[PDB]
Amino acid sequence: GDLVGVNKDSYLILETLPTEYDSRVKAMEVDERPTEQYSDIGGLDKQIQELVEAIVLPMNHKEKFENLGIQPPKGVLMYGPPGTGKTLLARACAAQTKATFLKLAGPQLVQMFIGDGAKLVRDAFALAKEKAPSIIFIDELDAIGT
Amino acid sequence: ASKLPLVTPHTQCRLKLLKLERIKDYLLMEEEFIRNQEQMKPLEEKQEEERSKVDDLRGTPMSVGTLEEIIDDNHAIVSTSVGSEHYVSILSFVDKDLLEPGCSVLLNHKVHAVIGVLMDDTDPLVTVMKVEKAPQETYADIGGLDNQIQEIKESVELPLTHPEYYEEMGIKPPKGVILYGPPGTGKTLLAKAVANQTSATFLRVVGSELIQKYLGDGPKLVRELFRVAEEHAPSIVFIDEIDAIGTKRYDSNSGGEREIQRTMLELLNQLDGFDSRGDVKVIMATNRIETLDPALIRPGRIDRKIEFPLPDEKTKKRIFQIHTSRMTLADDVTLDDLIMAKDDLSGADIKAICTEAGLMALRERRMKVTNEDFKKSKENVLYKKQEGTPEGL
Amino acid sequence: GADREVQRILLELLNQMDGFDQNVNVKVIMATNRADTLDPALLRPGRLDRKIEFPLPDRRQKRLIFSTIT
Amino acid sequence: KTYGQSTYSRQIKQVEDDIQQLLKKINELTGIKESDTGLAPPALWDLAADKQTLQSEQPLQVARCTKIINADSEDPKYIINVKQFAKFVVDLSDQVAPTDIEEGMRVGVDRNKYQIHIPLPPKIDPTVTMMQVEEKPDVTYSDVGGCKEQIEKLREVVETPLLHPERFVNLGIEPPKGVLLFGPPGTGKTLCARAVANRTDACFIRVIGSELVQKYVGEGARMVRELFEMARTKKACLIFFDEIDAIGGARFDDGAGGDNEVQRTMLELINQLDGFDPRGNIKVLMATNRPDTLDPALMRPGRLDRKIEFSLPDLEGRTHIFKIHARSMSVERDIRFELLARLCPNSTGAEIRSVCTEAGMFAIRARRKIATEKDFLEAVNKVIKSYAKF
Amino acid sequence: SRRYDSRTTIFSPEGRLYQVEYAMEAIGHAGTCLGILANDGVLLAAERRNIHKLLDEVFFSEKIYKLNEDMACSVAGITSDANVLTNELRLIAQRYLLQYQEPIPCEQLVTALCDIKQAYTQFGGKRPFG
Amino acid sequence: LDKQIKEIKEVIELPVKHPELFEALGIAQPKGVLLYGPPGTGKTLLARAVAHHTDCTFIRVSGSELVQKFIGEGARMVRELFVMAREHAPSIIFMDEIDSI
Ligand SMILES: Nc1ncnc2c1ncn2[C@@H]1O[C@H](COP(=O)(O)OP(=O)(O)OP(=O)(O)O)[C@@H](O)[C@H]1O
Ligand SMILES: Nc1ncnc2c1ncn2[C@@H]1O[C@H](COP(=O)(O)OP(=O)(O)OP(=O)(O)O)[C@@H](O)[C@H]1O
Ligand SMILES: Nc1ncnc2c1ncn2[C@@H]1O[C@H](COP(=O)(O)OP(=O)(O)OP(=O)(O)O)[C@@H](O)[C@H]1O
Ligand SMILES: [Mg+2]
Ligand SMILES: [Mg+2]
Ligand SMILES: [Mg+2]
Repeated sequence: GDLVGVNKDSYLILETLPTEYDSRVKAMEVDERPTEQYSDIGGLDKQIQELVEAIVLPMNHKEKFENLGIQPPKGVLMYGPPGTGKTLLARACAAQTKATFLKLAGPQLVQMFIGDGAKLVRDAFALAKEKAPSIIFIDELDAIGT
Repeated sequence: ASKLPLVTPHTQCRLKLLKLERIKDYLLMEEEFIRNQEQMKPLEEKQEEERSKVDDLRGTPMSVGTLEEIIDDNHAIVSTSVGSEHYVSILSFVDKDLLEPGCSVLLNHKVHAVIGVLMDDTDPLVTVMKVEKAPQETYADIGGLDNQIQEIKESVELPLTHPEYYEEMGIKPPKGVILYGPPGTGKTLLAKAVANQTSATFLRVVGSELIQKYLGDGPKLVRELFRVAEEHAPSIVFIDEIDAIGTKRYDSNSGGEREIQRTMLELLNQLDGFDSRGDVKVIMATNRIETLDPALIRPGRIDRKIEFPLPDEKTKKRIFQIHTSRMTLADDVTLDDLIMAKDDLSGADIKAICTEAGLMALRERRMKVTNEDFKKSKENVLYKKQEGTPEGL
Repeated sequence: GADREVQRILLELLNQMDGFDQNVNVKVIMATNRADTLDPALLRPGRLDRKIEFPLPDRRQKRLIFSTIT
Repeated sequence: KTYGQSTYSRQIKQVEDDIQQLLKKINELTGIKESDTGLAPPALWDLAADKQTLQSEQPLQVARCTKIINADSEDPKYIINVKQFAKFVVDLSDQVAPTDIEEGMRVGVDRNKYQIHIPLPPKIDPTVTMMQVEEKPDVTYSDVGGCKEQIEKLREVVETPLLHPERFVNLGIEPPKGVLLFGPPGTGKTLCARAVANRTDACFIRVIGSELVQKYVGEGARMVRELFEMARTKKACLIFFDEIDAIGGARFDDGAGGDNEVQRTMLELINQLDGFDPRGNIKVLMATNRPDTLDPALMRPGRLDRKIEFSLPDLEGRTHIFKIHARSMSVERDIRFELLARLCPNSTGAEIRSVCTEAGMFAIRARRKIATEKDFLEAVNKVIKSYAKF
Repeated sequence: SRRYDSRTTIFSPEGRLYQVEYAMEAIGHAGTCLGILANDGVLLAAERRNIHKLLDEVFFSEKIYKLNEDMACSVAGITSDANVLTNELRLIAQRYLLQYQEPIPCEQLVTALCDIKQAYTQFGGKRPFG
Repeated sequence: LDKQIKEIKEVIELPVKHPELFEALGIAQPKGVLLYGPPGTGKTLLARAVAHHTDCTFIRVSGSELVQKFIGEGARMVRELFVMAREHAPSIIFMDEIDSI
């Protein structure tokens, strides 16, 4: 399954190439690194504590979890009436963490052809795995999670 | 032929005579010059061999591609049959007024430069929708409408026939007309008559044909119906039986009601929206106008609203004569006796009466229709009433 | 386009099955759990003509199946 | 003959006929026969017979469209995907600088060594590229009568922040980026939209809600994404969603799936308007008749910050509308437009325009060339009263 | 509860009582009943809709009911509803006889029953007698 | 099938056997008829009987057959059907399963 450049006529392998990901999956990555401090979110202290302690803390202080012998939480879902500060907290987490961030949207994964959506999902997770510790944010989850 | 735009008063005037006399003088000069120069030297050989150079430039095996995008600098992206796309040069002998995305271009075999464009089929939906000359008949058959005929003419015919009247006052013609009346009064008949008597591409669509089974196809059908109505110069789009697609638009509904509402919204936008509608006239007919959408029949959308009443006393005689014209009758027919009853009879009912009378005469083998035959046919036709007697009265 | 190609396959199958001279011992057997969904062209005579049903065993068939399996 | 249209009518007709005949004679003498191969006129087989087609086929080679996928190392090494042909690892040409080529853009490549020669514009759906306005309407704010506060709010949402940006940065204000227009039919929502399109010195993209509804799953969302990417390409660009209620219906998923695809299109629109990524310099209008059916997420501030209400005009606004619509008409010197505005009870600008047109047509019917106050009164009686049931 | 109410006694947009219209359409299918008035008598002829080899013959008739010493009636529609109305007819006729000691005139008996039916179509929220 | 026989007589046989009553009444002759009912109820038999009794060719076609593979095969078949029916002066076309098309 690797990707290799070969001679046009001799068909001899000459160079091993970087993996290939869909253009959409590549666009899913964050390069501008938003700038929103936790202080810019008011009214949410328990929720911010939960999100940071579930996402950021395992990446930095993995020693605490390894010593206590407990696996870190797997996944955080944010729900509430519109305008309650969910995408804002996601942006704040992306700004404050320096690990790879993969922004994603629910409707972004629904595709015309059959199998393309699953292909996109698995490619996105593959890219996240390749690029060190990473965070995947799936906004508008209700588009596909019905 | 790309002649000067007079744009003088545009009404018969001395300034418009002078600008027009000048054009004629210049054209006379050009004609005399070309004639004399042709006599002096034919120049036919010079005109030829330029075509030979062109044919040399465009090789023998010209390939048919599909233009995808014009970079607007005599360059283009053209897709070959296999599916590949090339960035080529639009040569100077190709009529660029024909180039548009999706056109069938002729490509050079080796260099793939655009060297021509091919004509394309003429049936997006035109053959399916256009009615040609209405088979029914001309204005002669319609009897007893008169004022409605005049209103329809003032709406659709007069703007194309005498536009100076409108241009003088500066008013644009009324936008559209909606024909409403009880079932069987002549809405479709008048529409067909104007279609056959007019000089513009006439398109007919029944509202039930806009209820498609796949999401978005109703909106796409209306969009394309109005798309091939500006492509065909003056046109008249007659959406018969609008009541199927247009309705009070109650939000609390589920199923295909939402899709019908979306189709209606697209039709609304086409009738009056951000873009100018060009030169297209809309006619609509509906047995049931009270259930339509105020947004659908608001003034700016539909200006004129024509009422079609049931024939009363003499229109009935006229329809009877018209439908019995090509039918031999015995000299005992009391057509007045037939019509005298106040039976709310409709023109369609009269036509059915005549046809059934003829049919039963044929069944009995007779050579002429009789008054008793007409009476029995009328009784049979009026047998289709139903409903409850005491209820409602 | 996908459905069009599938319909092309079906039409070619029908054409081939009708293109028999009744002098070649080439027989076609076809098993389908959903015989209602089939296009009637297949059941048209000259094409598939023998419809054999394989119903759930009754008492006697159940007895015979039990005996032959045990 | 006719009743007499003008003393010069016969002369005009004769001169027009002579012009047509002379044009026919010139065409016949010069040839210019139609060609089925799409050849321009011989007078415009110009540089095409030779002298630029030759010098365009000789030096100008043929490049092939490809899409860059990856750039390897600092040293230029590009992976490209020639459509339906192959994929290569290719180098640049001496003419194109490395900064010009980025990941994901379309590049033309020569047929021999497959090296990049020219970047190309991004591929865009025809159905989304045709939404751009190109040619703007001729309407102006002066043609909208009876709406002063509404137009002021609409301007300060869509016009002033673009025209005088420093005025808001100086005071540290982030002006609203979206507005919703709602009211009874015929009040002037699309008219104000046309005025905004005309006045704006920026991209204006017109989107009709029914267009986003598509047969195949995941198509409205793709169109919305492409539209917003095209908008971001521009320095500042206005998007106008007319009849947004077509796809903005409230989320009501329950039991059997209902309008799930349209809801997904709506969700993508919401995400683009406000989401993780920062929306560009994109100001958004929306006009609708039933604001109730819109979803809370779409009607939330940050997506539709301002909600302008359009209502039937007052007596003064009706007078102004009457004047506006009678401006380009052949009318008498003194017509009491105030009297007409009073005589028409609560009614819309569409009704007033219909009244003006019907007065003109009553004149044309009576074979007059000047609409009279009596004609206007008859038009009012016909439109406002007789059609009062509609 | 408003949600489950059928609203059986309201007017339609075109001023029609749909429940009465449907009920009449129900009678349109029942067995045929025929009545002829002669100079020296009256008669009723009814299609005996029930016909089966196993049905027994009980009572003096299946659709012809005696209301008085000088009256009778036939019914077409819901059989159970007919039994309710025939009983009411017998009660009305005997109440008149008790009051006046004279048999009820036929027109008055019909009016009394029709008054009961009219009330059902106006108020009560109940279905009409089909 | 006697009722249908009488009806089809009046409908089809009259125009062909006696094409003068229609001319002298002015009522145009029917261009054809439609038959419908449950599957296998005598439609094709009745069509054959009418064709035999009016002494005309009995060209037959089916909608399923008209639904063919080659692009334009159906149009070509219809055109050939009508041209050959015209060639055979007295003719009766019996498109069988027209519902499909
Ligand atoms: N608790 C909060 N403190 C500060 N700002 C807030 C808060 N909640 C919302 N906001 C403001 O809301 C605006 C938009 O909110 P955002 O879109 O992030 O919310 P959301 O909960 O993700 O929305 P939705 O449910 O509509 O997707 C941001 O400008 C943010 O400033
Ligand atoms: N005034 C009339 N003169 C002549 N024929 C008439 C007249 N009114 C009705 N008809 C006959 O009625 C027949 C039915 O078609 P018509 O156009 O009249 O229907 P319509 O009024 O549009 O009805 P619907 O509302 O059901 O569409 C026509 O063939 C025409 O022959
Ligand atoms: N205030 C106004 N001044 C001038 N003309 C007006 C005014 N309001 C409406 N009109 C007229 O109404 C016509 C109808 O377009 P308008 O923009 O009013 O529709 P709308 O309110 O958007 O309708 P819809 O509810 O059907 O989408 C416009 O062409 C304009 O001529
Ligand atoms: Mg959010
Ligand atoms: Mg009609
Ligand atoms: Mg509008």
